[PDB]
Amino acid sequence: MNPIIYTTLIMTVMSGTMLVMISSHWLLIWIGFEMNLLAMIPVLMKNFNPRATEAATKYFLTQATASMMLMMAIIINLLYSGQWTITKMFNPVAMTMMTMALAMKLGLSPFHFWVPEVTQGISLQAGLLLLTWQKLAPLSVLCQISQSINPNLMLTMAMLSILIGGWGGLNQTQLRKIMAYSSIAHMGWMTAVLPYNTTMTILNLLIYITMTLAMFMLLIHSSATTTLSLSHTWNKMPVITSLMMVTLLSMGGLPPLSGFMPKWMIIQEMTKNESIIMPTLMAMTALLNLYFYMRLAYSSSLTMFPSTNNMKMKWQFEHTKQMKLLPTMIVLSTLVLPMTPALSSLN
Amino acid sequence: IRLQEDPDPEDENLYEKNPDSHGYDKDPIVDLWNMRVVFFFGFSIVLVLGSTFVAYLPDYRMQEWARREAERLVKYREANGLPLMESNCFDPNKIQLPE
Amino acid sequence: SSLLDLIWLETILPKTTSFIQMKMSIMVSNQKGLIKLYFLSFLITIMISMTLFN
Amino acid sequence: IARTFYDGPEKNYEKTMAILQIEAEKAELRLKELEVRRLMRARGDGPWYQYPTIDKALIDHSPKTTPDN
Amino acid sequence: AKTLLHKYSDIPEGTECHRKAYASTSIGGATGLIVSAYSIALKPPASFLEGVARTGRYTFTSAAIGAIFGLTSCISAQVREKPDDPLNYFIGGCAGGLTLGARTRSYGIGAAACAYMGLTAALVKMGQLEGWQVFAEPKV
Amino acid sequence: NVLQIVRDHWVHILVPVGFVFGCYLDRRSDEKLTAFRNKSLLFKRELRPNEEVTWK
Amino acid sequence: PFFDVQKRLGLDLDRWMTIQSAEQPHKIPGRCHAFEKEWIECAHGIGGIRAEK
Amino acid sequence: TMMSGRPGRVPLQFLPNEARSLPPPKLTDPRLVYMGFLGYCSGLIDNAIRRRPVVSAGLHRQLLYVTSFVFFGYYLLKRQDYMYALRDHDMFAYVKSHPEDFPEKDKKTYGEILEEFHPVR
Amino acid sequence: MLKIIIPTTMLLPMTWMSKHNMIWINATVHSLLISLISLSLLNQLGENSLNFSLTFFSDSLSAPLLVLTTWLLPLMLMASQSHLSKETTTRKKLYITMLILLQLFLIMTFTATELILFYILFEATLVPTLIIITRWGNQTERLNAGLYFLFYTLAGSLPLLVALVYIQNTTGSLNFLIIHYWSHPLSNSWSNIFMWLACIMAFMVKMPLYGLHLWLPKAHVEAPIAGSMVLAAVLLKLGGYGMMRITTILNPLTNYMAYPFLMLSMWGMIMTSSICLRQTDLKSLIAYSSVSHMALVIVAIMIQTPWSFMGATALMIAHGLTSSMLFCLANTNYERVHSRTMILARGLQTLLPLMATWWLVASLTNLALPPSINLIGELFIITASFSWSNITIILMGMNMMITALYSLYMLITTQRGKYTHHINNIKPSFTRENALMALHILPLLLLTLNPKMILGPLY
Ligand SMILES: CCCCCCCCCCCCCCCCCC(=O)OC[C@H](COP(=O)(O)OCCN)OC(=O)CCCCCCCCCCCCCCCCC
Repeated sequence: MNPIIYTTLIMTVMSGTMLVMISSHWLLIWIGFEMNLLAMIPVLMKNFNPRATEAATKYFLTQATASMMLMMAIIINLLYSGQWTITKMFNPVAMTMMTMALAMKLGLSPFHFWVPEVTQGISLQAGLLLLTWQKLAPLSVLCQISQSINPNLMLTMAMLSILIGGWGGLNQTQLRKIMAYSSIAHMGWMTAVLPYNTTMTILNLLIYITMTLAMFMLLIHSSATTTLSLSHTWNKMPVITSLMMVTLLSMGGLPPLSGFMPKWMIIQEMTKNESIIMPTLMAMTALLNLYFYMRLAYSSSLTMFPSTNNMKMKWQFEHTKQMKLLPTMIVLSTLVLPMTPALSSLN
Repeated sequence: IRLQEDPDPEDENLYEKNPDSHGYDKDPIVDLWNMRVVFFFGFSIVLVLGSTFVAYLPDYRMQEWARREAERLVKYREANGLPLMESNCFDPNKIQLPE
Repeated sequence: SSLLDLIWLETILPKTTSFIQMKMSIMVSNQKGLIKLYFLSFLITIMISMTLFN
Repeated sequence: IARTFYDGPEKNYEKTMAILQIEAEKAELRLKELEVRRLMRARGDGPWYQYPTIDKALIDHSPKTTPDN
Repeated sequence: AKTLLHKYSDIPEGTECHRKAYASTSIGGATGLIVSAYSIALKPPASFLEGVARTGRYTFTSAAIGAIFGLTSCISAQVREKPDDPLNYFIGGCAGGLTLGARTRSYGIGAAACAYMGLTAALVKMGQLEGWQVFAEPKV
Repeated sequence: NVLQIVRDHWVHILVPVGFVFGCYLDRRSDEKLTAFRNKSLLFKRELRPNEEVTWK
Repeated sequence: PFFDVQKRLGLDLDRWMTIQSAEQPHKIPGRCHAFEKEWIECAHGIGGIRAEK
Repeated sequence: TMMSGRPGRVPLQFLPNEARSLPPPKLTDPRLVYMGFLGYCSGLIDNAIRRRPVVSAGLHRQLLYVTSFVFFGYYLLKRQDYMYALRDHDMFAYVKSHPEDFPEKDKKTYGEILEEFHPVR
Repeated sequence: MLKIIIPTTMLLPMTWMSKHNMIWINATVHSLLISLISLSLLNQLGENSLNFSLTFFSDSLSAPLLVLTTWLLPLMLMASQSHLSKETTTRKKLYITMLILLQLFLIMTFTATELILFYILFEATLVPTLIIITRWGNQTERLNAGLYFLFYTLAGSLPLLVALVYIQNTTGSLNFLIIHYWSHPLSNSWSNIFMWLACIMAFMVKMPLYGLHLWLPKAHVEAPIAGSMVLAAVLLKLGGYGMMRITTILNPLTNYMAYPFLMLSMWGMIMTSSICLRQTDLKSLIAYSSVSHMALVIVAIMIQTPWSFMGATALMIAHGLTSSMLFCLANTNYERVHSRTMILARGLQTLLPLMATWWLVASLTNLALPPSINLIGELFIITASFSWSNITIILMGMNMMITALYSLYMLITTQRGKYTHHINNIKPSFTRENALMALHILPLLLLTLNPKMILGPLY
């Protein structure tokens, strides 16, 4: 792919998301979604191989079905209200269809399989962009339409997402599938807190994006896509393994790291509204995520797996490409707990 | 065999290379000064000075003050024929029972 | 030592929970990645959400 | 030792009084804020929870093709 | 599901044990049908007869669990003359867990199911008594 | 060699200066809680002829 | 979520098409122009909750 | 969403004109010091990742890290203080406007209040 | 409290900027200086605590624990010197950094004035301990030990976080002074029962409680010497401190919910002592003895009488010191013979006289020989339990008999008898090891001389 074409497609994806986030018209929001998907498909199919083609095909099918459902919901809402402005939807059936379409776009359970499938199919940069941006946009739409969301359905989908992410991450071995299930669990947390405080939703989004960027960029730096491939990193650059370990600890919600702040704020907000059982179950279920994070950290940082012989040549040579904002994302993902009251600024 | 692994090394004895070893370091001078600073600081400073400091800490718990106040109250009570210990902690005149 | 500490106290809390989580993880991730299958699951979820949610 | 390393009981006493005042005020403010948030979300007559509505400036009041607009 | 739950809650606790058991059996049958549909969708059966057999097995297991729970809880409450007691729900839940263990032919599964189901049924009864809500409406 | 002594033993002032800074910060925090100074019922007292604050 | 660039910069990207009581070509009125105008003028400036109530 | 939709809110404005009536954060603020500490840590991590002497290489870029973090932290603190002040102002206004919803209660002394005593034995 | 907090955050850069051969010397010297500075916190008042600021305060319960932590750090440094000779400079500095961070988190946890900050720091202590165990442990089971430890603690403590945020929303503040002055009785309902369960179960899993204690042998056996020293002496006391702090708002429901935990704790004392009778591993014996002592502390806290809190505090301090000394002795014996089996090496009194003396003194302090603070705390707890009921005396008596039995059993097995013929690498005891044992044992006798400093705020 030509660099000019690649940057044009990236800017088209970003422009589609910006159009979705700045448009007050349902037709314009749908147009932004269509543009985002259209420009996103080649980014997935950059490195051409049958696995990438299959991942792109599955992603296209899922996103097209979600877009059709979203347009149907828009039309149904227009039928009973005659309004195009994105506000509290005036029809429960249209609201349910919109919620299901946005859940399918985000990856919430039971619409989650395509997330690990595509993430394994595509490369690390494609997975990073996919997760981050393609979860950034529908969450903005949901935050705009929050006041009409059915709490029962939203919380059911959120809890299912958390459980499914935990169990999938427990069983998986591939780094990209682990990241996909982590994304599913964090989206579950965000959508669980969504019907109560969109500010907490945005805070969780920002923290999750920072941690995911840090983890994916560390994986790109180490050029590891499996557990055993990552197990050789300690013999070439042990600093990266330690940074990855602290990032994994933060993603598990362990205090006093940055990952504990979203869970803490969400628990507080949900327990303000006389909801105890849901926060308790959500907090207890994150232990599965922390378990597979710790299992991944054992193989890379806290132990020394056997190495190979060409690693000496690896030592002789030096990394050339420099990651952008990697130290900043590492610091922001582990040491911003004492700056929690900035959520008022985020408000 | 399954790996190109180093054999397990024999444990080194500090007394072999230094019969006067204190067990802190394999360098003789560093070992001697580590022992000296540990002994001096810990034993002398911490033990002796902290022990005498705690022994002569001022009576902020007011044990002696409480004893003197108790003696004064006992003297005043038994001089005037009043009971040594009152029946109630608070004043029933100030306490208003619900009725 | 053996009956209580090494066997039953290990069986109740940590071993049973670990076994349950392992079985659930196998059940969740045992999917074959068939678009027909999980799109049929999507259809079932859509019908359930449309009907049994008021 | 008391003259060199420590201070009188009055300092700690009045610092504790100030701390208690601050903490009691904060607790009262938190309870009041929760009550205000609950009432505002329930009713909608306050500055908070003001969900958007259609602006009236978009309406066109010019005469139309038919008198019965 | 809401209609079935409303019927079950509208039937009085200590009385009408047959109707309570019928409501619980209906709830269990609906749950079993949903589970069977998801299982067939995700793991396809070899043949239509095998799919029908799997659906029947799941539905019968769930309906038996529900019926046993309802009957045991209502009978215990009636004989003890002590309604609004989580112990009746605990007994019903353990009975349902033992029924599941009998259906699966596994003593360990039966014991674990009895314990967990009794605990969660006691929790449900305590929530009914105390006013606990799982999906709380946005309040603050 | 005096520079080498400093270049090797300059880390022995970090803990002492940290202790001094901690004492200074403790005093500065104590100066922010003077709302009830010489105002408690138990220790309310007329100031001495040469005195402005009961405690610092 | 909603960066109101249109309101910030004074643009009209889609607010013309948002409602059917706005400026139409050749002043063609909508089917329910009067009802929509009355509803908008009632619900304007009081918030979503009060508008619905 | 609570604050969004507040009357008089100009979109995409980090600090409105009414925020200038509040005391700006002191340059010796502990939060600003923590932001500078985060910048210094980011510089050290940059040196470690790029395989340079951690505490002695790239002094100019470490200084730039610290300066950028301090700058953004100062503006973030200003916005945070403005938001909290606005929240308190709205709360007090609503409490004033709804006295029947926020009434004063009688203060009974503990001599009048009857409370049950539970012995510990 | 900043005068103690800042010197640790200065220990960090000093450790990372010191020379390769001076790290241990600098760390030990400045840790001793910080301990001397922290000795000033023992000057507590009689009525109210020391309120330094809105964030940190010191009480008669917090001060001895802070002094114990600041005193325990340099001993861990000495043990690390012992077992980390061949490590690289960067890894040694990382180990010292982990120890320093753990000490700082413990200090802030003990001096925190609010329950949520207390929870944050008390959970923050998990990371350094897990890293130390799973990174510098010697055997394969260190990963499993770390997993068990972390997940037991988190499964205990998450409902505590939910309960804490609920309590703040309901009452207004989590400040300890406010929740003590504004305390109101807890009604006997299911919701209050479950809140009580959340808080108490969190601290009991941390304590640990019998039945929730397997993580303790797993982690203590497989941890390095410094990790074992900090796990047994200080990290076990977080649960006791929390229970002594959190029970202010749980009355009178504690009078009704304490029965299962009291029975569990007493029968756990009995069971763990009996387990100690037949242990083939020395570290496991010490770990189970720690479990028994913590169960006794649990009984004291649950009965919750003024004579039981003083005994609880004294027993916590005494057990911390005694367990640290026992672990150090066991580690010396292990480093001599590279095996934890107790019957492998014998005749150690013939081969090493001074270590035999240290073993005798440590085992005498373990079995609560009067007038040691171990016995002071145990006797206060026993008297309070006797006032509570008159069969607790039977249970305490049999527990005490079995405790003496297994203490003297391990002493006789390790030190007395005929030396193993084929073990010919028993070098004379090092001055470092002798000084470590002396620094462990002398403060115990000094606290015996002056016992009012460790009897808590109810003295
Ligand atoms: C804190 C201190 C410690 C406190 C806790 C201590 C531990 C307490 C619990 C101990 C364990 C009790 C039993 C729990 C599991 C029971 C189920 C089980 O073990 O299943 C496995 C096994 C499967 O057997 P299978 O493979 O079919 O064939 C082999 C032989 N037939 O199944 C079998 O073989 C079935 C054998 C059943 C034999 C009878 C069991 C009776 C005891 C269990 C019920 C106790 C009820 C207590 C109620 C108290 C109420 C107040």
